[PDB]
Amino acid sequence: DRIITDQLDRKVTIPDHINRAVVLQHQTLNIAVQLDATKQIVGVLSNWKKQLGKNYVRLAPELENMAMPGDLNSVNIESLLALKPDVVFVTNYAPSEMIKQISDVNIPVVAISLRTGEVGEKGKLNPTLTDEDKAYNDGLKQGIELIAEVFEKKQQGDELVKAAFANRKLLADRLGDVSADKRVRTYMANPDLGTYGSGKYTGLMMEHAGAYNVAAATIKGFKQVSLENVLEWNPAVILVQDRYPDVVPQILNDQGWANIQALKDKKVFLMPEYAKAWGYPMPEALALGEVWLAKALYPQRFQDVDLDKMVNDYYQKFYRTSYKPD
Ligand code: MOO
Repeated sequence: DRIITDQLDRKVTIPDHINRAVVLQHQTLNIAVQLDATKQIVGVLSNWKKQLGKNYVRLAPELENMAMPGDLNSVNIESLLALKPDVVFVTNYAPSEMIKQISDVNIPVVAISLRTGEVGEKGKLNPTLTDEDKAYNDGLKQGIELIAEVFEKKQQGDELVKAAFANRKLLADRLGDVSADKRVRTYMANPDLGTYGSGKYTGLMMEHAGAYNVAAATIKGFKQVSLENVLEWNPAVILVQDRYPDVVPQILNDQGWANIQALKDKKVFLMPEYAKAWGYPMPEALALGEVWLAKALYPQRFQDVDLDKMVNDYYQKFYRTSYKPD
């Protein structure tokens, strides 16, 4: 057996090889797909299509007939035992009762947060972080490393970490003169007036591409806000996650939103599939997503940056297919 330390700082003993993992978190699932580890998985969170988007199955068709013995915050132990799993990956904020259900039937559990940060916050859905940039940078690298070790994908893990961060220098250099008063005020609109505030990767993706998350000063993590909040914030640009494409026509056809600066300016954009401004960092969101948003908002600073090729090279390497725009 092997002992690892997971992202809740739990020491976990696992078999020397894993071939029957159950992955109850979409972030770790997308990593495992990019580590070419799916033949070693036999169940996944039951809300995988919602959380990954309806087109995710294109990149991992093997997910379609995958068993679903739990989701992010619940598990069905009788369904889970029939799969004969050798490990379950859970999200960092999985309730203690759920982790205990799985530990009580002697199946190892590995909690993934993709964040370091303050120890007392490691289990919290919406953390308070004194250095969120460092916590998410180091946490994405530590997380990818951990998932790759469990699946014995070390070399591809190392390549995935190096790819995630390969463009950060370009953006730091090209956008280093953007002052706080000029940074582009941007808002992430999720279904049902949901947004992300502080302690999340969303605002980091915006910062690295010369923008600022208008909600992050007053909202903590992922919350439902009111229409009045968004009118007050009056963002210049509204972004929608690719997995929730219905949110764009919703906003565009909603008279209550019409006087917001982004509406008036026709700056309501569905982000690409790779450009995940999610509450958790994903390697493609750093590598490709931040470059997309930087080019969208400062096109005249990036004309030499062939993003189509960057995206193709990345997709052929980690998803073993081309990118397909929707
Ligand atoms: O799907 Mo998330 O919780 O926005 O990373």
